[PDB]
Amino acid sequence: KVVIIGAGFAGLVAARELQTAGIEYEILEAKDRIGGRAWTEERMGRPLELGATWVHWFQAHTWTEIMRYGQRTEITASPSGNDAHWVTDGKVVKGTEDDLDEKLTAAMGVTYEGSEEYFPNPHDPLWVLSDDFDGPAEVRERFLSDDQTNAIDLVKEAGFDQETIDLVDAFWCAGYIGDPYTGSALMAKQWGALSDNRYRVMEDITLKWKLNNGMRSLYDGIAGDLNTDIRLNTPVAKVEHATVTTESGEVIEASAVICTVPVGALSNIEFSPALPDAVQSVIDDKWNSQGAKIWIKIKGHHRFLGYAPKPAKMSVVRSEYFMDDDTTILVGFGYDNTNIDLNSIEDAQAVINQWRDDLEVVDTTGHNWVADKWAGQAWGTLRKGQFTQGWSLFDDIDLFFAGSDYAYGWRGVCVDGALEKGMTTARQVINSMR
Ligand SMILES: Cc1cc2nc3c(=O)[nH]c(=O)nc-3n(C[C@H](O)[C@H](O)[C@H](O)COP(=O)(O)OP(=O)(O)OC[C@H]3O[C@@H](n4cnc5c(N)ncnc54)[C@H](O)[C@@H]3O)c2cc1C
Ligand SMILES: NCCc1ccc(O)cc1
Repeated sequence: KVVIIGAGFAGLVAARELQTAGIEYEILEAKDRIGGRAWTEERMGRPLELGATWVHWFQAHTWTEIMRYGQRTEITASPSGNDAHWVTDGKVVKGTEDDLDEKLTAAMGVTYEGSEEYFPNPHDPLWVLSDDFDGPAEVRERFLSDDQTNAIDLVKEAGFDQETIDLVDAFWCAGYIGDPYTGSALMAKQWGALSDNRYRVMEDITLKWKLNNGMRSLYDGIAGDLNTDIRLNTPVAKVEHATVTTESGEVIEASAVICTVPVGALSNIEFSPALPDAVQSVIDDKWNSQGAKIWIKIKGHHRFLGYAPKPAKMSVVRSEYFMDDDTTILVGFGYDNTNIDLNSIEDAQAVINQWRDDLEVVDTTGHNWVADKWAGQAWGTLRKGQFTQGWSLFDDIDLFFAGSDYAYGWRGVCVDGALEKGMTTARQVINSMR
């Protein structure tokens, strides 16, 4: 009688884990679909990922599901060797993708400066603050200071030129899914630590390999294993911790509640008792994910890569599919969901016009996760101070919080973190039950 709130990857894998242990469960999902912020949907002639897209075999939890559900060889690399463009002091620079990669690689070396001392085990991100920490007190001081520094200032303080600063600004507008200047640099350093402290591996893990059959092949796979029907169109309005009340007034009694609703949507639920003050502050300030993901279709087959810094409508845009009607579908990430209408052709044209006054856009699409009352955010990213006093505070309770945003590893940004934390939270419930 464990109630799981939400049928995203975290709730689905938690349900399967409870099923293995013979523990009764039920998933309540607000929407008329499963998958959450992973959503494979036919748009503009093709199945497109409106949320989660890229995977890698160095992501333990994602890769095990890829193997489980038959997708081992069903991955394809995104287009590479694109003609690259980047905006720096208001002007467009042209170059090779290798040119751009080399600049980012140099900047990442400084950005990841401090990961080998903080993250010898990159899956123990708070080791420096633990009582097992046996390093110099100065490392702890630097760790805490880095939570209050954004990733771009690290590159500025190292003396890189404005062209590199503008590239890194663009890069982290996309990576921090919002305003990178409010972000915690420790997020970037942990990404380095999980990627052998090498830019190319980090890009290999986060932005290279796509699922031919979509994230839906994984989340429908997990759902297909479940012996208990998921209750769609059943939003939870109250959690007593247990008792769950739906929006319709149904009261469902529970032994435990696994809540996978993300921070951007937690204010839809009334908790009794109230959540700890430190958790409420995070919800009030949420996380670093105010941006948006667009899919743009242009005439012709063009191998294109574009970078632009804040406040551009989109900061990273890249060719992804070359369609059979002589069009190209490009993906884009931007820092501010309110400065772009993902479904307006003129706004998508304005994006492409950041770099090339040609390349007319014939179609565009996307889902604005931040304006979605059941998400309220894109992928979770960290504001200043939220590495050490943010994601880890949802472990207290009494009611359990699970989701990518609380993972120890590829937190927020990857399905790997949802599969990690959904599974380990189910183990917390399993361990408590006898
Ligand atoms: C634009 C974008 C691109 C991404 N790209 C990638 C990528 O390339 N690779 C990658 O690995 N990851 C990617 N991700 C991250 C990945 O999507 C997430 O890490 C993961 O899907 C989050 O899963 P979750 O189960 O923690 O949360 P969610 O998927 O948010 O699941 C929570 C569920 O709870 C439901 N819910 C909300 N409120 C209620 C309520 N009151 N009652 C009941 N149900 C409720 C929601 O509808 C949802 O189904 C991306 C995310 C975004 C936003
Ligand atoms: N949804 C996360 C996708 C992503 C990962 C890394 C990066 O630098 C930009 C985007």
